[PDB]
Amino acid sequence: RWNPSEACRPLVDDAPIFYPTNEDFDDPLGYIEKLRSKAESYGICRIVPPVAWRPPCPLKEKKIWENSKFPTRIQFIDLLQNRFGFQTGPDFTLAAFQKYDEYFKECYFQPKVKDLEGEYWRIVEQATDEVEVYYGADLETKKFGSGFPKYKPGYPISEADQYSQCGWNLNNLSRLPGSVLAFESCDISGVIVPWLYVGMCFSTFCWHVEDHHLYSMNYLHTGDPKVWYGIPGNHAESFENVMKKRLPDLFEEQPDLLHQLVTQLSPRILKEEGVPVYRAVQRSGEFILTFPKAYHSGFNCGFNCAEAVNVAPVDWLVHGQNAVEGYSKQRRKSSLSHDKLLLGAAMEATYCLWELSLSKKKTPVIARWKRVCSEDGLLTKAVKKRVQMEEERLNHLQDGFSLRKMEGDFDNKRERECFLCFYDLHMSASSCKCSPNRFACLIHAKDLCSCESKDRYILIRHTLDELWALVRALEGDLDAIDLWASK
Amino acid sequence: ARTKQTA
Ligand SMILES: O=C(O)CNC(=O)C(=O)O
Ligand code: NI
Ligand SMILES: [Zn+2]
Ligand SMILES: [Zn+2]
Repeated sequence: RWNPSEACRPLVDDAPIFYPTNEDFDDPLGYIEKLRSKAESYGICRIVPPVAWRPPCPLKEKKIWENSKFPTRIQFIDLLQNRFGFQTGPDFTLAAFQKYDEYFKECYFQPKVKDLEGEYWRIVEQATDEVEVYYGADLETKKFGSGFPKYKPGYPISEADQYSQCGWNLNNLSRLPGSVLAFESCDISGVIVPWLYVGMCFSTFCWHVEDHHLYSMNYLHTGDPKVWYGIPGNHAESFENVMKKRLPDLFEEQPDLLHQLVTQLSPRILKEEGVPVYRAVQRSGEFILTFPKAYHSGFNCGFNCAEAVNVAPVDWLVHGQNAVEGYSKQRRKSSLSHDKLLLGAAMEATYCLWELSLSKKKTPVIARWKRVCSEDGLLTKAVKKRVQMEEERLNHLQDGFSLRKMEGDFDNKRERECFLCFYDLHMSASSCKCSPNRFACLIHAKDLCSCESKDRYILIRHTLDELWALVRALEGDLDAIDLWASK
Repeated sequence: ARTKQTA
């Protein structure tokens, strides 16, 4: 079935490879920050942990390895580009799936990374035969278990425990201080709680971008290499355009195709269309970091098991903004409450500034938060933009509307979204006497009803004065700092 | 419920 004489390996520039020191590795977010300036223009990068950093995989317990059942979905590789979704495949265990992968590669190739690459793209671009594989993707680790260890109180001290509390343990990365995802109380699946990816040969994850343009960290626990292709975030649009240009009929059929994660396009074609693509080979025991709005794709060289999770340093806050705004224009539903994260971050930073005002002891956390807030600070800039947006949106409301101050438990329990935008309304909501428990964003308050303003009101979580007070507090306004440290 | 995307 293999045909190496017709291989179509795409000759693509390598994504940068980093070799963090133990020092660097003690501070995940800091290290990611230093990485930013060096690899953000590449979209993705490969991170090799310091020597002998190899956390034990609990999935290798044969109690889980041979018994824990997980679902798979069927991928027709020859259909990924030229031609729709993935259909329900048979249940597997890690043992079973590894055995079938061995069987598959034995049948298909009777095999190094570039051979598998050339053959894969051979199948995708040109289509001799139907090739059908399975992927156990997007498996909940809270259901299945994590590839990382957890703390067990009653048992002897072990390196496993140290790994369990390590920051690069993907169960711990999302809510590290410096990541605004910490301010989301719900253990959002995939975004905050890591997801598992069990692979076989040719197993694909098609072109896509993280939800809310978040950072993505992917650890390969065990098995064969995972090949990655990444696009820089600042070329995202370009990429998209090329898709529209090179798969016209598929986009005539599905204008929302990109968000469906079932379409693959070769890096060769992308290079010939002027889109910068960068290659990375993730081997067992290594990390792959995806930057905000960095389109990425790739496949598996054989049986493996990966674990991915989102992370959101302060620098992400400007992208995460655009995203939700974009979502509003796409009228697509979100995965998280952005304003909750922004406001949460601002509140924590204000708390730290308040502590410094009391000449409290400066901790590393306090330092990290102070460092990103002042009239030059990224957090300050983000909050400032959001507040400006708020004031313009309110300014554009015609006079009539009443104000009711939103009670704090307004987003707890229930996600509240603009009926038209699906814009998250954690900060502001508009309504009328026509529609209790039915709201719009400040931009679409107009479109909610036909009623006159007498009946129109707006739930506000914070008055405009209070918001501007927050911006001033980040810039050192002690009174404002006192104000927001109380909330 | 609250979730990441799936193909
Ligand atoms: O590995 C996979 O199957 C897909 N991974 C991701 O999309 C990721 O880590 O962000
Ligand atoms: Ni991804
Ligand atoms: Zn709206
Ligand atoms: Zn009305």
